[PDB]
Amino acid sequence: MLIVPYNLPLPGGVVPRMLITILGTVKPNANRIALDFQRGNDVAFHFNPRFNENNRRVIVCNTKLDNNWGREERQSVFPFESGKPFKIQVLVEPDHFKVAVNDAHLLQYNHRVKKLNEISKLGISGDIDLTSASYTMI
Repeated sequence: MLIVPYNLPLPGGVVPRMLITILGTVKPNANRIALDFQRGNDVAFHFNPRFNENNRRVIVCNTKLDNNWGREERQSVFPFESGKPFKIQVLVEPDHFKVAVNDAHLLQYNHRVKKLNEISKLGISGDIDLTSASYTMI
C-alpha cells in the first residue's frame, strides 16, 4: 500500500540487469497511468497507458528533454484493464528498457538518455491503487 504519486529512488541510476517491479490495481474508471524514469527534470522514459484517447486505449512512450517532449512511440497492445490487478516489470537492457505486463512481453524502448547512472528516480502516477514498487539485480 503506497500513496500515488509515488517516488522510488534509484540509487546511482539504472544499469543493465536492473529489474523494476510495480504491483497495483487499476481503478475503475481509470483514465491514465504513468511511469516516469527521471534524470533530474528530464524524463528518460515515460510509459503512459491511456484508457480513453479518442475512445481508444493506447500506450504512449516518450522522453522529455529540457521540458520538451520528443517523438512518441505508440504500441496497439494494451494489457491493462480497469478494475484489475497488474504487474509491470521494467528490465533495463544495454540498448533499451524492456517492459512486460502480467508476465507477457509488451514493448521495448531504446535508450535516448545515455547517462543511465543519472536516471535516479522513478515516479509512479495515475489512476491506480499502488501496492508495491521495488527493484532487484538479475
